[PDB]
Order: sequence, then structure tokens, then C-alpha cells
Amino acid sequence: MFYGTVSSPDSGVYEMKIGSIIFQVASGDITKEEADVIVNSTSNSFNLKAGVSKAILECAGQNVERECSQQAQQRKNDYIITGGGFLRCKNIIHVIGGNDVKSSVSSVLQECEKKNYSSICLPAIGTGNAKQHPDKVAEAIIDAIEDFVQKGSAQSVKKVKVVIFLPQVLDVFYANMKKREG
Ligand SMILES: Nc1ncnc2c1ncn2[C@@H]1O[C@H](COP(=O)(O)OP(=O)(O)OC[C@H]2O[C@H](O)[C@H](O)[C@@H]2O)[C@@H](O)[C@H]1O
Repeated sequence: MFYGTVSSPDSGVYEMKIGSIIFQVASGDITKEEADVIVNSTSNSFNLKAGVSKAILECAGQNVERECSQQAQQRKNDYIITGGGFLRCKNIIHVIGGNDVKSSVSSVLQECEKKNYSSICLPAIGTGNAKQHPDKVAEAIIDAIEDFVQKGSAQSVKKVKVVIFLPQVLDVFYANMKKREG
């Protein structure tokens, strides 16, 4: 009921429509991306600096690092929202890599609608040190978007890009997209 056709606008990039949203997966370094929100995949303390969280915090800068620690105090947070620092985004949403990926992506999508944001970039949450299986992660990310669209919640959000660090993970996402295509 929602899926378009998988196509490729550049080598190593694949996209398909999911309702009104363009869902893209691409190879690369997320810190090179521009989007309204960039998603960080971190630990329960929000001060992880290994893997994608290291790339993100080192590029975002020390003010963002301070923001994370401060917010982590305030509450028993499931995710936190900070400024983008020196990343090319309006906000970073920091989710926990070990947490349910579908829930995490749903939260991200909701927060983006709240801010009338149109673009999101995220990594393959949980597929590194968290050791969540890439196919389960892919399934969860795409499921979250499909559910969002089904519920009629997608109004401002128009583009969701997963930036993926290795071929092995890219191929899994592509397979999961291809399985769903109309
Ligand atoms: N610059 C980058 N851009 C995009 N993706 C990247 C980059 N660098 C790495 N990746 C990919 O980012 C993906 C995620 O790898 P990880 O950064 O380990 O995060 P997690 O979510 O698995 O674990 C985070 C915490 O969650 C749990 O508590 C765990 O115990 C951790 O403490 C991999 O595919 C990387 O190749």
C-alpha cells in the first residue's frame, strides 16, 4: 500500500518512496551530511565516543558534548535532543543503540514533525558495538517509517536517509528495500 520502486541516483545510493517520504540509503560518513536532523546512536549515558558517536561528537564540538551530559542528568531519558554544533543540521537526536530501533525511529519522526522538519539522516542504529543484526535494524527502520506514513503522521517529513558505513550493511538495507517494493 505504500512502497514505490527501488532506484539509484548515484553509485552506492538507493531510494524508494514510502508513501510521500523518499527513503534513501547511502554509503558514507554521516558527518558529511546536511539535514534538518542528524541522528546519533549512543549509549544510555549519552557520552559514548566510539564508532559513529565519536564521529558525530568530534565534529559537532564540545558545546554539544556538554549539552548531552547536562540533559542526561536532568531526566531518565530515552533519547535527547541537542543543537547540531558544527554539524550541518538544526538538531541532533541522540538515541540509544541498544534500544528498540523501531521505537527510536518513531521518536525521531515524531520530533521532526513537531519542528516542521523535512529531512533526516541517521546511521544504521545498533549495528556496531550494540551488535543488533543489520537485517533486524533495517526491518525496524523501514517498519517505523511505514507505520508513520500509515497513521497519516507524515506531513513535514519528506526525506529520510540512512548513511551506512560498510558494503555488508548497505547490501542488507538494499535487500530489505527490494523485498518491500511495489
Ligand atoms: N561516521 C560514520 N557514519 C555513519 N555510520 C558510521 C560512522 N562510523 C561508524 N558508523 C556505523 O554506525 C553503526 C553503528 O555503530 P556504533 O557506532 O558502534 O553504534 P551502536 O548503535 O552499534 O552502539 C552504540 C551503543 O549502543 C549500545 O549500548 C552499544 O553497546 C553501544 O555502546 C555501524 O554500522 C558503524 O559501522
